[PDB]
Amino acid sequence: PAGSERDYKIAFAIITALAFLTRFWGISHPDQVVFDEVHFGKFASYYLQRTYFFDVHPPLGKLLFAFMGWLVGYDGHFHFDNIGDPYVINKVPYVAFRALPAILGSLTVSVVFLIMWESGYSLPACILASGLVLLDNAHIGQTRLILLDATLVFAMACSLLCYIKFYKLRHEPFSRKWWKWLILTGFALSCDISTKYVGLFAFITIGSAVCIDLWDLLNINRPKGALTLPQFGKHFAARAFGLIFMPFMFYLFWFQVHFSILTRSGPGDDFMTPEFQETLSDNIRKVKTLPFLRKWFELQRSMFWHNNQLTASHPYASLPYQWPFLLRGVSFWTNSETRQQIYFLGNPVGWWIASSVLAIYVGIVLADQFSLRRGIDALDHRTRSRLYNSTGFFFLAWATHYFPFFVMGRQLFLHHYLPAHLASTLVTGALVEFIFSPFAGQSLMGSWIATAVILALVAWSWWFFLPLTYGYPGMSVQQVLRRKWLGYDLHFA
Amino acid sequence: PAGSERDYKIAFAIITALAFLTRFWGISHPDQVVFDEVHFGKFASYYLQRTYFFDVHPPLGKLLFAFMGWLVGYDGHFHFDNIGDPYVINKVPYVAFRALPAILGSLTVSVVFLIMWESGYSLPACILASGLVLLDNAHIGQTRLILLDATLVFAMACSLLCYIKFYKLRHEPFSRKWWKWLILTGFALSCDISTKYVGLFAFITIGSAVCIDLWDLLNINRPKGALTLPQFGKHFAARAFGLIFMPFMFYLFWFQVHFSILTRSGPGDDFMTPEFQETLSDNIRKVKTLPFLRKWFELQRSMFWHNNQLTASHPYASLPYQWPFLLRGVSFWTNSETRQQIYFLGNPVGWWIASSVLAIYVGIVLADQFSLRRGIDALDHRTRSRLYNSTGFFFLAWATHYFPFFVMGRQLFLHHYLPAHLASTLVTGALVEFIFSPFAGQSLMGSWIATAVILALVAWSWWFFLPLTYGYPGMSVQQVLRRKWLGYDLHFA
Ligand SMILES: CC/C(C)=C\CC/C(C)=C\CC/C(C)=C\CC/C(C)=C\CC/C(C)=C/CC[C@H](C)CCOP(=O)(O)O[C@@H]1O[C@H](CO)[C@@H](O)[C@H](O)[C@@H]1O
Ligand SMILES: CC/C(C)=C\CC/C(C)=C\CC/C(C)=C\CC/C(C)=C\CC/C(C)=C/CC[C@H](C)CCOP(=O)(O)O[C@@H]1O[C@H](CO)[C@@H](O)[C@H](O)[C@@H]1O
Ligand SMILES: CC/C(C)=C\CC/C(C)=C\CC/C(C)=C\CC/C(C)=C\CC/C(C)=C\CC/C(C)=C\CC/C(C)=C/CC[C@H](C)CCOP(=O)(O)O
Ligand SMILES: CC/C(C)=C\CC/C(C)=C\CC/C(C)=C\CC/C(C)=C\CC/C(C)=C\CC/C(C)=C\CC/C(C)=C/CC[C@H](C)CCOP(=O)(O)O
Repeated sequence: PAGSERDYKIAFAIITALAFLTRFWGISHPDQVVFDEVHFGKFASYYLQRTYFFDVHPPLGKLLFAFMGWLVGYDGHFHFDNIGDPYVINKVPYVAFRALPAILGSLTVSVVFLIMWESGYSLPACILASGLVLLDNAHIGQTRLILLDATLVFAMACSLLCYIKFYKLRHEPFSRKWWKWLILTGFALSCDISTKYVGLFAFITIGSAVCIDLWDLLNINRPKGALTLPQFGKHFAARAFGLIFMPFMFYLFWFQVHFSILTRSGPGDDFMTPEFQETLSDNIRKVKTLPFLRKWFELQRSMFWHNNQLTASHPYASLPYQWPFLLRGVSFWTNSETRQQIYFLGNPVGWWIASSVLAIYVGIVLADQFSLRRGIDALDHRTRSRLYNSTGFFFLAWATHYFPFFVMGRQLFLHHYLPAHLASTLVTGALVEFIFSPFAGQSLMGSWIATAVILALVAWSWWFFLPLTYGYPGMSVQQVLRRKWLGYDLHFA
Repeated sequence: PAGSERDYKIAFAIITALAFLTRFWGISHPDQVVFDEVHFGKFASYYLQRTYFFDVHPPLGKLLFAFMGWLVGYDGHFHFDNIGDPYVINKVPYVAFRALPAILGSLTVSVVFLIMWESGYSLPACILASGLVLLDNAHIGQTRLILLDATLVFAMACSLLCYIKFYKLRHEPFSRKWWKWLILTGFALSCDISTKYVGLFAFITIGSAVCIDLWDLLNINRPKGALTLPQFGKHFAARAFGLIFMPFMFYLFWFQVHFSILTRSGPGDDFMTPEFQETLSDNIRKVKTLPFLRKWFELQRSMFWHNNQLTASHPYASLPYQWPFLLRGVSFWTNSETRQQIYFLGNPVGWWIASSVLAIYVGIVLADQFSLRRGIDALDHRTRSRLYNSTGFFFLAWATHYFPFFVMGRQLFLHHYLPAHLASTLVTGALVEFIFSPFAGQSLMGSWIATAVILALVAWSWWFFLPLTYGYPGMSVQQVLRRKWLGYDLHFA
């Protein structure tokens, strides 16, 4: 083919259209309460009736679900109670609830394409990364239900894109665009941490990327001039204000909204001290008013303590070492009359290729450093910097979203690897531009064939496991056997 | 005072004498089976009657206990069964069993002094490190029982000393002394890993110290000449042979001894496949012979699998974050008639000072690097290199023996921090030579007063908690209250 801005735009539009198609196709088929739709639907409904409740997660995801429900006009009283009850016979708009994660997943694919486009890679690399995210069964299966992991993944991708936009403005510090993208990176990180607490890992990524930059900004002998200590102080203050203080303010604002919406007694009042019982205006009596900081501190301590002790066992808990190569998958919902399972797992071909390319990138960096120690360059200036500045950045994200799961010893599931795997899909694309590289990009035919073959193979693998992702077509017993690759408990054999 | 080789020798002799005094004083007082003397005494006895058994730990520690028992001549049939039965009314030499860990603890204090002496520090620094190890209640309490953690700590200290000896010979590579100390470092690491599997962490330390060295040996532009690739290949081959292959050979040799000693049926035969039942010569019948590698592989796989699933709950399991500052301690043995407890905990003053000095060293390194980035040296060549080569090495050991406990999520106890705390006692001494430094060592009076004050305070703290370490003097209820500093469950209040 060829390469031009028009081709970039055409590819981006097609990728976004196919993302919206795949995430929304058959979104209402399970039409029943599924693996963890129970809790989050309960909390979204409690938001709608303004009755107070208690949860261990930060509120923003359930606020988004409640906003989607409120937009339709549903208030109702169908607070979910058990896995396996029909939504349609209860006059509840579950499709409206499920449309938000689908929109966020489609926007996640678009943001992946935007990250690869903004970093400066060629069209085949952006297409490959966006297609690996597009044709992934785990991302599709997570953006299908009432689950707040899609919001987490979208916020992490948005933070990566915002920081890439901001870093390219390093030549015009303290300008309007500079401050705008700094604040936007902070806001994306704030949303990421206000969805789930594991979003803190994104703060590590953008943290590390900042620190290195600050180190580069602290060198007294650097090619781009030198900064006096007050100027570096201004830079550090700007980073701290835009990346630490604004995220905390947005987090606090989301709890302020949570407290303002909930002004009625409900299930979860007893977790608070009697003054908080007094301030809920127990209805369906006198009510007091407390300062916001006191209520926030009490709720935060209680939430941390309950997350420290209130753990419910699940048979499909996984360990971090099983994630990058898909050694085991989780099952969400199944009924025996139609022989339909919704067993949640990634795309085995895509995940294996992405992890293998992670290993190849590690080996390439090691070989380049070893050759440099001998005094051999072997890399152009442009191809070195990118491989350490852009691709390395992506490899940073993966690491910062994968390794911290070994330190945590509570229950973890495969979907916890969805953010990190996202970054894995980026380096892959970069490494296809790298090894098959002859603005110099004449005869991208090599990378074009590489990405075409890899994406066709991943597409075949996604087509193979598509029923298990959707659960619409009832599959025969021998067809269930064909999906038993690495010991997947499909329980229909 | 003054400084000279005679003063070094006098201090070393006094430190060793006091170590042997403190570790052996009242060694037979508990005169009863205690917290984990059960299992290890059982296995040492089974070694003595040559009856086969199964354990999850590598055999070397129980081989040492069985050798100590065999030296006296005891064979008997007193395989331990429950916590809290009298040794003396059963004609068993428990004092002989307990003398080995006491000897190893005294030698550990001596080896700490030797490490500080060989590295080049002044007398007050060596005295401070050796005294912090000497006046530590946790090290004393671990080298008191039939427990194989003292062997682990002694082997780690010996590996550190052996590698310091070897590295000083870097100017005469491939000589007899060079190879001798390389093999000795490998053998010390082999003993460390053949006692308990956590000894692998020492392989990290000496691993890292080697890697940096190899990096320095790989630089094509380095002050001390340049090595062609074959010469660096010879260096890497020597490191791999002395640090990887010899340790594995010694580990295999210890299993060979274990298999040769055990040629009778016993408790633990059923964990093996029927061929291994056939090779045990079931007595108290035909017996076959298997190749050693097959038996070793079967036993190793079974041991790993049982350690992966066979966990027994304990009420005093701790987490790594509680260790450096002694937030909680474990109780081993107690009887209510004499009001005697043997609650195991470190020396709070010594541990707090050691951890605080770890933090101070981190801050000092950070400040030095930050000042260097501005282009300010602020450190002499001699004082820089030491702080990064010797003291840093010690800080490496601590890290490599502490952080890997967060990755592991099984049950961990406070004694697991005994190796790492050892390295913490080294940096402390170094930092007392560092900050109070005016061969230039005129007027060490500052460091002399510093170490005198710190060691007097630690000695008072050790005297305060000495009954809880020994359990000989029955303490009153109000005296139990005085030891309730950071919430220690003494259960005699
Ligand atoms: C086990 C260890 C292993 C295997 C791997 C370790 C991980 C590794 C390798 C690295 C860790 C991560 C690293 C190093 C950095 C992450 C954070 C950083 C530094 C940045 C954040 C990412 C981020 C937005 C990077 C921005 C990159 C954008 C696309 C650059 C825009 O083009 P741009 O003009 O600057 O290119 C060049 O600009 C030069 C100007 O000077 C010029 O000279 C050249 O001609 C050329 O124009
Ligand atoms: C969060 C991060 C923080 C806070 C800390 C990070 C950890 C840090 C700071 C460091 C990590 C560990 C490091 C850097 C190294 C560990 C392993 C290494 C390199 C060695 C193993 C330890 C080890 C046996 C070191 C041996 C040191 C012996 C005592 C040196 C003997 O005296 P010697 O003549 O060589 O001194 C000088 O020899 C020069 C010759 O050139 C000469 O010029 C000088 O005049 C002067 O005679
Ligand atoms: C001086 C700075 C330097 C050197 C350089 C500049 C660095 C820079 C400019 C930016 C990044 C700075 C860095 C490295 C960190 C900053 C983030 C931080 C510590 C705070 C800011 C984040 C916030 C706005 C709110 C944090 C919420 C609070 C209050 C607590 C959370 C507790 C968490 C998150 C517990 C994680 C486990 C979780 C329980 C598992 C369950 O999991 P789940 O809920 O999913 O089931
Ligand atoms: C190429 C090399 C480079 C780059 C540079 C040169 C590096 C160099 C020269 C030296 C060091 C090399 C390094 C970094 C590692 C080498 C060690 C290694 C992996 C093997 C050698 C060690 C052996 C002789 C035997 C190992 C026993 C075996 C077979 C398995 C054990 C399993 C372990 C240990 C499981 C740890 C958890 C434990 C279960 C907790 C329970 O705990 P507990 O039992 O206490 O209750």
